[PDB]
Amino acid sequence: LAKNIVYVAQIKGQITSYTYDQFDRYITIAEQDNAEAIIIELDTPGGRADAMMNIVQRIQQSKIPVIIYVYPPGASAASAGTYIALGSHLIAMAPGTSIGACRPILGYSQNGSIIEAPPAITNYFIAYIKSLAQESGRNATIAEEFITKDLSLTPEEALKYGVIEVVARDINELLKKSNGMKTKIPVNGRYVTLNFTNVEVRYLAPSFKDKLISYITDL
Amino acid sequence: LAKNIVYVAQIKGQITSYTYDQFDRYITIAEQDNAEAIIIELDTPGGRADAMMNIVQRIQQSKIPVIIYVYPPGASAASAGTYIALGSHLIAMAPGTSIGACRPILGYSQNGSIIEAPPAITNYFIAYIKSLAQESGRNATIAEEFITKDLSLTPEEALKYGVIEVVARDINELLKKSNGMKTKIPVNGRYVTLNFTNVEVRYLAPSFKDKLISYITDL
Amino acid sequence: NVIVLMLP
Ligand SMILES: [Cl-]
Repeated sequence: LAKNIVYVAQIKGQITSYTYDQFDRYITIAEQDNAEAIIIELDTPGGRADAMMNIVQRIQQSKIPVIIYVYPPGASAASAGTYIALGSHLIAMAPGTSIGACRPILGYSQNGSIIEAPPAITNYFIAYIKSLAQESGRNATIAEEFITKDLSLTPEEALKYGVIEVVARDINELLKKSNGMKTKIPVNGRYVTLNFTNVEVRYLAPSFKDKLISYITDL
Repeated sequence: LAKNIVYVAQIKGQITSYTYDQFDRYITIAEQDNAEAIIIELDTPGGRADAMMNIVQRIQQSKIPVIIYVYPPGASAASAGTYIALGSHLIAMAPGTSIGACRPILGYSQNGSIIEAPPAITNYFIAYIKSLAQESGRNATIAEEFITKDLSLTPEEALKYGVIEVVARDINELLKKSNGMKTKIPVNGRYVTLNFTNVEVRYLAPSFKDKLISYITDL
Repeated sequence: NVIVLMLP
């Protein structure tokens, strides 16, 4: 009961209804355990708007800070993952990762051709991404460009442009660097200073169902 | 005189990429065997827009008639399933089935809440559903109300309002009533008259992949 | 490339 605990979970693949369930399960565990924070190792190439928005909401309502960590090297928080990142308490990126490319689409044709959205729905997602960025005090100009210019950024760029808060090679470096940082959004109405000194790190294993469903969506 | 081959497949659940794959698989089989028609027993609460549009497109390119049959009693062709129906060569409904209810949403939220579709999306689907209805000679006025009023219809209502062509209790009655009917859209440029005198009914089983995905879904 | 739509 007098411990400082950080949970670490892993989220990989397309952001779908089932990804929501994962976020909710992992965050719920950390809440009920009174965790100082939960770190989510995120690697997503794309996903659905509705699940994305539900995840952002769940993060907004989280009773503990949610740290989105684009990890491992080569991971991306592209498309829906970028919104999830921008909607969270702190963003970290591992060397060799990517953030951005958030243009909304209606989806994919038989060809594999891109089915673009009506111009006005592009403007809707622009408003939404700008909102997330300004609510978390992050660069809404660059965030807008994730859509309008299909802009994608490396860790160092994302940092320099004030889109993320941390560049870190692993969990331990993440903890060391983010220690003492204020969350970019509130936790239960208050901005919170992260206390990662003397912390116990607990890894949450993805379940059989997580790995299987991810693998199936993969193909 | 001649022996006419009719294929019958089942397509159930949310409309997704795997559903497109089912439509493509079952239609290809019927095409290669020079079928008179493929009947699809459709039961769907909704699904994804891009897959729906890909399915409508696959049906347009079909070298044989595709009959959408809302079956069994209690089934519906709601939301995305309505567009598939309207995009097909003939629509049948079993007693006690539903069609319509197509008001687009961005999706559902955590607590029963519904994320609203921006007006552009709404207008975009109004134009699309009206178009499908116009192209197939079906009631475009009523088709719009599937969206603007979330209108849902019984089979008897659907026929009376000129949205569908046939009310039938089983495959037997369907062939009997639809025999001699002209398709509502062309097959390769011409409007085919359906010949169901001397018919061999062939049922297509879902594949291993089909069954696995749906069993996961049933949990 | 966020995919936008479903329907009820
Ligand atoms: Cl504090």
